[PDB]
Amino acid sequence: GDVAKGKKTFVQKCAQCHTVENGGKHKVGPNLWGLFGRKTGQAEGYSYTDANKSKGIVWNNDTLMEYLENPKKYIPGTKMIFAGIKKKGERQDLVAYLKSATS
Ligand code: HEC
Repeated sequence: GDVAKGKKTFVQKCAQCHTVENGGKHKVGPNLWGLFGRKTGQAEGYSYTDANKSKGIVWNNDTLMEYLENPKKYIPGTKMIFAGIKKKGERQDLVAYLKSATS
């Protein structure tokens, strides 16, 4: 898991819609501070869809790796409109960074 390459991905692919830092604003999507170890649909102040709220699983390495490959198949109904990151190595690196930058 390479945190410098995952950071590049994030800025490329996610940053338009998300922030990571403590305090960080909700943009199109929620801020993601806290996210590991949290159940889905849990960032304070954000209005999620009832899908992302009710999925009910906890965000950890394994589940973030599955969700990122295809977000709409994992959360049918999500308003996170983004196709996925298909390649396993870029997903690892990108998970390895979120881990770092969200606590
Ligand atoms: C804007 C077009 C987005 C892009 C680009 C990415 N995401 Fe996103 N995301 C967006 C929204 C509107 C939402 C809420 C979904 C809903 O159904 O309510 C989200 C949500 C997430 C979540 C879930 C947060 C929760 O607390 O469970 C995560 C973990 C997440 N998004 C991660 C993420 C990453 C890593 C992205 C880059 C590849 C990414 N998102 C892109 C909108 C958009």
